[PDB]
Amino acid sequence: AAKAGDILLSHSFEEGTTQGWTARGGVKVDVTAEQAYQGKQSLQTTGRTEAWNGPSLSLTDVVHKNEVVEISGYVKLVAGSAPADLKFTVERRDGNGDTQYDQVNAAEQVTDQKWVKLQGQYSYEQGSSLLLYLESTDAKAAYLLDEFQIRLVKAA
Ligand SMILES: [Ca+2]
Repeated sequence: AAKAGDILLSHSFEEGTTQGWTARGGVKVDVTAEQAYQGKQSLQTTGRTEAWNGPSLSLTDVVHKNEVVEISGYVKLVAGSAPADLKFTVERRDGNGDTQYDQVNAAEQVTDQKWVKLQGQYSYEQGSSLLLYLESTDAKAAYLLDEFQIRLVKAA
């Protein structure tokens, strides 16, 4: 339906809602006015106990077969957290219904002192469901996300 260069999703978190982002694990995912990269608000994740926990977003309705997309956003650790590495991952059901974990970007070191840009391209060849999440190998890190975007690079 879309063409190269089109915005598929854009999240500033400047209204009341998490704009579809939801908890993965027994975590708390909500909007905060304490910190932001742009505007007044960002998306905050706390209460992580395992490394696979984080804020998550279904992409099932956003990304379709063989489309190349570009996923980006700005991240920062919650005040007090030690330096930790953050990346985006897509959990995908393949053609057979089997679970696959696809890498979007290399993990970047992030601190509680500055916002860091994360970005990578993504596509898939077979599958029925797609779930994006933001994770750290540090199982207890808490962190913020702002100015999240997905852009179509190449139509299918
Ligand atoms: Ca914002």
